[PDB]
Amino acid sequence: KQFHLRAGKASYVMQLFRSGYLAHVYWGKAVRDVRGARAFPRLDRAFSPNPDPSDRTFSLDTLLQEYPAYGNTDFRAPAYQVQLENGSTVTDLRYKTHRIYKGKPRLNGLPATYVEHEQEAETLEIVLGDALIGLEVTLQYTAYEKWNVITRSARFENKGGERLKLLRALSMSVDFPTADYDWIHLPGAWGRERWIERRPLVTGVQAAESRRGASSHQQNPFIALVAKNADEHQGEVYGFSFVYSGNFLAQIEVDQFGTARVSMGINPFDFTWLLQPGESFQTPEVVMVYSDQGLNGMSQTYHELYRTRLARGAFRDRERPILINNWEATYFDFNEEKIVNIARTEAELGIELVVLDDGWFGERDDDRRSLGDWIVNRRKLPNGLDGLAKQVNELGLQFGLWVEPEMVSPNSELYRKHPDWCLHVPNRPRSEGRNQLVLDYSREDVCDYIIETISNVLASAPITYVKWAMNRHMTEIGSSALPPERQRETAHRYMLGLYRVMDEITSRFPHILFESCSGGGGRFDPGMLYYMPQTWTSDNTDAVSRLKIQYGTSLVYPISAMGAHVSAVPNHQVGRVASLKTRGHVAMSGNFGYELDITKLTETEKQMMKQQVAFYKDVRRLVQFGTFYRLLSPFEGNEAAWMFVSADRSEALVAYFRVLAEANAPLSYLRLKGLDSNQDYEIEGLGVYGGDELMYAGVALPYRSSDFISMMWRLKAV
Amino acid sequence: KQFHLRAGKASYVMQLFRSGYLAHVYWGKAVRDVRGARAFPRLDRAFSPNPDPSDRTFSLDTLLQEYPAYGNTDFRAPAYQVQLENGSTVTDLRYKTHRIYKGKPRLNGLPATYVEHEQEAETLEIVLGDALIGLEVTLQYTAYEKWNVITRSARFENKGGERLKLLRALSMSVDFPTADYDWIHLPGAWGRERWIERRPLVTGVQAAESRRGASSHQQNPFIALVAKNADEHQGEVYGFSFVYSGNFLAQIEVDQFGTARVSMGINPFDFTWLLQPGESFQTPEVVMVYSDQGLNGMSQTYHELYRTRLARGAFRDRERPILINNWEATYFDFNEEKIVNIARTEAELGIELVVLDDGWFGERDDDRRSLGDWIVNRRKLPNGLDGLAKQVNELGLQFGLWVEPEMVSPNSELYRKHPDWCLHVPNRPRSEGRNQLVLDYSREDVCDYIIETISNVLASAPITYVKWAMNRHMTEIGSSALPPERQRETAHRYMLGLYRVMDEITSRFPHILFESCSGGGGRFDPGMLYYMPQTWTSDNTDAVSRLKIQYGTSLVYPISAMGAHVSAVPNHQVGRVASLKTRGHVAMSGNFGYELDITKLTETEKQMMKQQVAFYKDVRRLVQFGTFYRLLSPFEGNEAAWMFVSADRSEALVAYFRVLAEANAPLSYLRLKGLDSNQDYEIEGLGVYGGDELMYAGVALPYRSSDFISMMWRLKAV
Amino acid sequence: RVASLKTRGHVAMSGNFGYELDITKLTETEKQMMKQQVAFYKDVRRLVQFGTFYRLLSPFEGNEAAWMFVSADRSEALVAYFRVLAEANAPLSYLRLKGLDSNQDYEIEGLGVYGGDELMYAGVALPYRSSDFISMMWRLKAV
Amino acid sequence: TLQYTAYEKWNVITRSARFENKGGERLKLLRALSMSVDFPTADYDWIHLPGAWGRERWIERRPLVTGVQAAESRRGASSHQQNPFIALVAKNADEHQGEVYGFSFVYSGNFLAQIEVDQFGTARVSMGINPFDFTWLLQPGESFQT
Ligand SMILES: OC[C@H]1O[C@H](OC[C@H]2O[C@H](OC[C@H]3O[C@H](O[C@]4(CO)O[C@H](CO)[C@@H](O)[C@@H]4O)[C@H](O)[C@@H](O)[C@@H]3O)[C@H](O)[C@@H](O)[C@H]2O)[C@H](O)[C@@H](O)[C@H]1O
Ligand SMILES: OC[C@H]1O[C@H](OC[C@H]2O[C@H](OC[C@H]3O[C@H](O[C@]4(CO)O[C@H](CO)[C@@H](O)[C@@H]4O)[C@H](O)[C@@H](O)[C@@H]3O)[C@H](O)[C@@H](O)[C@H]2O)[C@H](O)[C@@H](O)[C@H]1O
Repeated sequence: KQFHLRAGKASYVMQLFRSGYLAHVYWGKAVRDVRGARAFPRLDRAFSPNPDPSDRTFSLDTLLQEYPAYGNTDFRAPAYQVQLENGSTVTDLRYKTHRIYKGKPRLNGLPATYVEHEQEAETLEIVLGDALIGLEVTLQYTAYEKWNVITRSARFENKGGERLKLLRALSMSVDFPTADYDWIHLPGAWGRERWIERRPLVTGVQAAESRRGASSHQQNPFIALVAKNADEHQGEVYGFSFVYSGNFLAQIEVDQFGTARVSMGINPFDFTWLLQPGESFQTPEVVMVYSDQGLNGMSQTYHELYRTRLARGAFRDRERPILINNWEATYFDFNEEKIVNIARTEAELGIELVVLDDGWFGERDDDRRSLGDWIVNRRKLPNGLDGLAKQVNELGLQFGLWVEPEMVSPNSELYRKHPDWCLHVPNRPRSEGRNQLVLDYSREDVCDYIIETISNVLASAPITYVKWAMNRHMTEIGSSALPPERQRETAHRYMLGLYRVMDEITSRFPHILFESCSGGGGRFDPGMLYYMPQTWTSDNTDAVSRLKIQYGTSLVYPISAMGAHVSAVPNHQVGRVASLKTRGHVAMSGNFGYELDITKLTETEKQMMKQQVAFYKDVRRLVQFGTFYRLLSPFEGNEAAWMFVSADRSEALVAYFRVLAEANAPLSYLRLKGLDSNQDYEIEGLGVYGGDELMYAGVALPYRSSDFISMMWRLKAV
Repeated sequence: KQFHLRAGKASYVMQLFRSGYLAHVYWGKAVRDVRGARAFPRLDRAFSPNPDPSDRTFSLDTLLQEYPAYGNTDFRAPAYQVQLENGSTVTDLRYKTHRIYKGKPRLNGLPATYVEHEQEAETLEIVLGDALIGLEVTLQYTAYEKWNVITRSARFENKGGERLKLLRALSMSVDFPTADYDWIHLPGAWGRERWIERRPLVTGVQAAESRRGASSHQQNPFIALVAKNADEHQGEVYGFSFVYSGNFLAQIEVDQFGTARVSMGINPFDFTWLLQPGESFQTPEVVMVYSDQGLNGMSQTYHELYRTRLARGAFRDRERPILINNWEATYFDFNEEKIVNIARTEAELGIELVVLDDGWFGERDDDRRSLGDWIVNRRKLPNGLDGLAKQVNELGLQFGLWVEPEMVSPNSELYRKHPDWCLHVPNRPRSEGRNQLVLDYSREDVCDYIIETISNVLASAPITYVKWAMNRHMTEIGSSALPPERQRETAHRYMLGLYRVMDEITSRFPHILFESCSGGGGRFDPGMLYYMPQTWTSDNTDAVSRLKIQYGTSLVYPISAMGAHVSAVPNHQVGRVASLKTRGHVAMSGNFGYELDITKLTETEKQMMKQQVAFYKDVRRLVQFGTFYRLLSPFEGNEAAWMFVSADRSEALVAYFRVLAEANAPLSYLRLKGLDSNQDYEIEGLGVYGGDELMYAGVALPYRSSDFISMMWRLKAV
Repeated sequence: RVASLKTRGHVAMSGNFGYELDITKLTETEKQMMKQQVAFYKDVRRLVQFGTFYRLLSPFEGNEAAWMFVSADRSEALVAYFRVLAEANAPLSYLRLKGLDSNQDYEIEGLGVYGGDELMYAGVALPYRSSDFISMMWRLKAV
Repeated sequence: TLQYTAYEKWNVITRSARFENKGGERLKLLRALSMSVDFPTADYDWIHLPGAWGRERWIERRPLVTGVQAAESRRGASSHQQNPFIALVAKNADEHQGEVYGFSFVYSGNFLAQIEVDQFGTARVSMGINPFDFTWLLQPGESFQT
């Protein structure tokens, strides 16, 4: 029996082998039929034991599997591992049956790529079963018709009479025949998230993971296998993106025979899951992309898929408003009068949205208290939230609010009433990060409280924007409402709760723009994008550092979700002094916004602020919804460049950046990509040059001095 | 509160920080005192939570530890992880006390590097403690006086009143300040063990491990951090060697802040350990070596340390006998008459030891039966063990035997008597590798049985040599004599059992040479070297393939234990045709031996073989106990070269190898290393060349044709 | 260097085929395959000498070397593979083809009818073999 | 006279120069290369075919240095040591993709295949008869074709 999935211009082929063994066959460019050219020569490998003594050529250590297990002759890292009551970890999944149907189903309490019409995707569910122990494992495969997308997840189910403990439950696993690849992941830190790191494969185990209860800044939930000569514009690329916002494991393993075991899912470290007879377990899905157009072709497939078939709400296809935030502007020292007097100026500038940041609730005068008491501070806001938001609305401005519902501070009224509502473990010191603690979302009561509490606050004023923040990673992980056996499920149940929490709140308010946040992109993952159509990219608002941040972030996530604000100089994070033009152009390459005190800006800068805003709305459709091409990498040199191309290839916008200036520098030229060569384009300020000329010859950049310069070009057909 | 350890020309520094926290400070070249030049600037790192709310600059995520834990603000991979009865994994280790005494102690039921005199080393034991659960962890540190050797291990003990479950118990952990290193491990397979692979570090986790219940050919228990510009003769090298023969994990992880956490110990995968109140668990040690003399300098301290302070018995410093094996010669088709008629010819050649291989016991006519019944087959050996061994003795040759006591075959009388004596799990198919099963060494009865049985077989004949084999990796790992809770200790208790059996047999018989074996070097680890002073390197007896194996193998393990035998052509593994000169030269570079059908060689080859034997006995003192220098790597080109130098640098032996012949090839030169420059040396057959010249200028190679060529040179002082 | 007549033949077959050795020292067995080699070349001589040439694997970059010849009308193709040094317990190798019509099927003699797209995008597996200096020949023709 | 030819079916541009003394004085050619082209950038690898007898034309790809790298023959023949062919290739260009600029010399004697990178990152690619130990006298009225 042969399973052949057609995903866009790609094919994912699988096959049943022997007595119900599931084997991998091929993943790559679209094929009409696999007649077995890649073949399958069986060999008796030394020290590779056999489940069938009559055949020495068959061993699980040497078989390409789709959902492999450890204990029975296979020694590579398994996709799953379960503990029985007798203590054994030996499992034997065999083929039971399978089903094929149009469309895409939702996963229980989990975010996933969706479909609006049956024609959009096709689903294959292969149900495997361990007859002896009565374990049922359902493998989910989905193939979109327009994109090279295969989404993979597994559903566990206890159909036996014994209790089962899940020690490992990864979302997917695939064995590549060879290992002649480089691998790309997105490491980083706070203020410098998601730097692109390409490394050659080592014979052994290399992996990216997070043990912080979040996708984290340190390791983004994404890995990708790339051909040795694959570049930014060409070459075969095999991407793996995890739709999950908690602990994850992105692991690649090369064995003795040069095969590459790529596995991805929830991090098995500090993780167990008890399955009582009758219960089931659903894993988040992993979106896999194949592409022959290099990293650009791969990213563009992720962009359209994530923007149109992962992002939700009414804003999924709507242009995002240019906003101004008061965080870096005023911090904690502010009041009602100080916010309203400048709102008039911002209206004249063309700003469409004003956002109130941290400091509006309880006694939020510092970062050491009041997290959890979501009541308006009469001290700075006499008329409160309702008075301010409605005052702003009649000025022609929308209103936005900042929240951090996942946090509880020691010095807070809710904590003195409920000290055991947080994530903690008995008789252990409750450590603090930024002097706050994380509440227990595994509880139904707190979730029902949190969904209800913030909803009334958000509905007590005409609000059209919400910024959900999270400035802490979980420590002393444990739950009081969970038994000693289950407790280790809290990390996942926390995420399951928040997924449920956001799902109800976002449903109650279809009129509100939701933007996830976590000290920047601490949870910039496909999981949060499903519930909130955009994310605050990075706390580092320096134009130069942002080049590295946005270029790396654009590898997986669409421009539409890429939050970018213009800040003041010298920057509060680095201290770098950059011009407002370049600082603008960098932020203009994402969801454009502002975050600085206008009262300290001069009329020259103030007038230029007017110039920037009016310019962006003309190209907002192009930047946020157009085809994105990366040209020059800031990771590979002194320059950085990218462009946006319209769907009909009639409009294009090009951005160029060079950081360090050198005296008597050589003349540079820039070759752009993705335009119609058979058409002519008019570059503003230069002339009408042929599209083919632009691709094959390129455009020369004007010689400039000074550090951190930028350039922008608008291209239109004739 | 400063721990300063001096090991030879190196220093290992530690410090107590605040309320009893153990921190790493420095490891490298010797310093008199660390007054804090490397310093320790504290910083408030974002998303790094604090156990002390008053100090935001204090976090376990940003401080270099010696034995870190997860759960309390540290998010990196911990050195250990304990499961409480309530299920939590949160531990809080604090400083209790410490003690310092001369010498080096032995580990409970475990092999370790030893000392013959008190003056050789000093040990520091730091007792750590978790007051709440009453858990005490004793950290062991050892400093040799003559070598740059650091061995580390930990002793766990439940000194509380509750039961504790070990999820992870690694032997050691060290946090490096920077990550500007390459990392080298020893991957491979059957027929190609321990290839040296150097790769640049990736930002995340890279690791080499084995889940096969053995050291395995796939991943050798050794990791090493090397400087980016470190070479074979110079540069800083940080080696990590594990004295263990079972499951292991050699993991290095670099975090967001460019620090390098090197951890090594028993593989936590498929491993748990129950500690009832009062009992203790001791982990094997990891020997770390520092060297500024490149890879050679690292190996040389490792070589003499392992031969003199790890290998045991009375043969530890004795010259190894030139042996001949009948495996590749006759395999299973042999009898008493067939060996004695050839015993006369082999006696004339100068062989010091003749070994009888697999096929002598039970019904070993195939490789699918008779494993476990260690009784002589009277049909193939009429006069039995007493008759045969005494027959060869009067010819002036010693006699040796092949055994695989850790094995049991389905087709054996021992299996029909005890079917539940093997590794198995309830109601699960018992998979076979090479049609055999692994015995349960976790059981005390099976251990007591095996020790007495094989010893008596070994005492039923005048035997002075034994080759212990292991030709299968464990499957369906579990034990019937262990409770549902402990079961996962089977992998470890097997090794504890195996360590005990060898411990008793090697003690009862100090007059017998023991050589470990496992389809080559499947267990070429310091653990086996402690009980058996040498190991059969690889089944691949091809001269060229062995060049790759031995060069990689010599990196960690001494030359004296490096088995090298001459085989027939075409080679039984690859099919490569090499000259007897070349086949000799490669085998002459290790523990010399023979393994081929003498009946098929012409008179010319027999006499040249005699010369090969005669040539080796002249230099066997030099190669096996001298200082070893690697010259040319077969991994870096078409050539391979190494040398042996006497302790007083008065005698030297040079070996050169070139694999592929090229027409009109350029003139090659070879520069030697490790000799005393102030003396002149006379090269046999050429002349007396200056010691300084051969090292700095080098020696020209004569041009010759044909593939797989070799040359050998003897150097002696004047 | 000592190489088999198959490989020494196959390598010479990648150009205008010819011989240069003492034939009197060759056995009759080698002589008959020699006749087969000559007959083999003239069948693809139009293809080899006038067809499109594709380099696959470089002997300068590793232990392998491979190339192929493709007809002008994309209906016929000939593939050559070479491996120099043999290693025990070697990993399975596969070969990705180029220059074929993906929308058409090809008949490789002795193997089967595989899709043209499959040959380029998935590639063809090589049988595990021992000994040094080996060679293989593949004939591809449309249907 | 600079000669340029463009084939219709192939991507072939052939370049050569024709010298002619149309004056009344005698002229000495110290160098008469066949062609020369200045590339705007020098972000390329360069491929030539060095070797020897019994090992002719091995492919050697090296990154460009800021200065002069060149392959030539002073043996009166194309020689086994350096084959009369050089090519500029993109950094990520392989056997199947990438922009490649090849330069082949139709000559069997002394040759010079030279690439020069200046201070401003431009690439001077020149090819023709090796000017070393080579001169050409042009009496009034005669001509020289390279
Ligand atoms: O609460 C609103 C805010 O929340 C998200 O980001 C918060 C993010 O940044 C924080 O830094 C602010 C602070 O940093 C500096 O101060 C210290 C030391 O004095 O530096 C440490 C960080 O490196 C920080 O812990 C210390 O406070 C700086 O001096 C000062 O000017 C700044 O005000 C904080 O570090 C961190 O925990 C995070 O919470 C969200 O991304 C924002 O949009 C916004 O909503
Ligand atoms: O018995 C003593 C022996 O034990 C150790 O080596 C065992 C190790 O190597 C074995 O190879 C010998 C075997 O190989 C061939 O057999 C097959 C097919 O016929 O080839 C496969 C190898 O990948 C093997 O699985 C098949 O049996 C071949 O016929 C012939 O050369 C030999 O009969 C065996 O292959 C493997 O399973 C392992 O068990 C120890 O290393 C030796 O020193 C020696 O003591």
